[PDB]
Amino acid sequence: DTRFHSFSFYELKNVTNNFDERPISVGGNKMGEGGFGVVYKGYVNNTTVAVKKLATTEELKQQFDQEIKVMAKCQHENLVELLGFSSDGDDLCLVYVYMPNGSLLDRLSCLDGTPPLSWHMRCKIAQGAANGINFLHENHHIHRDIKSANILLDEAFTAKISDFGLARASTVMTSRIVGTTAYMAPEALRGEITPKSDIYSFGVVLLEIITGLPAVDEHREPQLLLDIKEEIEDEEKTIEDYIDKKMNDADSTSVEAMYSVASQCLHEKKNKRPDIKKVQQLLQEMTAS
Ligand SMILES: CCOc1cc2c(OC[C@@H]3CCC(=O)N3)nccc2cc1C(N)=O
Repeated sequence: DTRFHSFSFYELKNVTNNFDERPISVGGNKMGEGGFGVVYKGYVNNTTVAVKKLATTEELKQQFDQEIKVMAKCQHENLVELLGFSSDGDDLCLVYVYMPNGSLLDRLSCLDGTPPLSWHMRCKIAQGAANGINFLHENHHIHRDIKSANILLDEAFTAKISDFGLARASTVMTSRIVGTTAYMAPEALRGEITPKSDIYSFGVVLLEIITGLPAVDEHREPQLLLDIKEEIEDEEKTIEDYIDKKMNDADSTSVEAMYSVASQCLHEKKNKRPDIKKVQQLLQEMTAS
């Protein structure tokens, strides 16, 4: 039950060059975007920070309040840290600790020319992300939007789960189905709210880590990355056919171990998926010696 810092809107406007929406690569401040806001690089009290400016108005305000509420309760090595918020001015802002290496989605795509992540780094990221989800499930929270754009990477490439605006603290049904289609479990697409859906979404993240492919590509066959599990099961392809070629240190044994965890997470029947504790254990055994 943390109490956060309150920033002035105009200070956040000032330190992000008036919310300069141009990419940082061309002299602007924009680091990224979500369906509910834009992320800007800023500089407050000599510290580099990230400012998310939120863009119905009622639903957006509830997600702003939910992010603050969930962050006040959940604090862990593998969850991004909220520093403060702003609500006095024009737009709602959320301020976080700066993640120099951006999102796992952007690092897997090598966006802006960044070097590809090694298999060694990918194993640490998968372990860290599972540890963060474990902390959330232990604290009775369902994330509801696990995806590589919501796994940030700090100065040491430590995984930091982000975006708690849709998180639910507690199988139960909702009339407002939310999440990212390409990562959603079948029961989540139907309105069910359960931590088993976070496990399924984490399985799609593990396939992105192994393959370097985005969860959805309308110009690819199959369009949805989760469909490769069936191609591999029906022996039409092997996990070796899909391994990211942008690595030089992957070994078949540990890649097959990560794939086995992903396959288990992606069981269509929610009760047949492992829980997050089992996923953590399997990912630890993957690198043990
Ligand atoms: C806003 C919390 O922190 C961040 C977000 C970032 C980002 O976000 C994409 C989507 C939308 C919002 C979300 O959580 N994921 N892409 C790239 C770099 C980011 C850096 C940071 C950072 N430096 O803290």
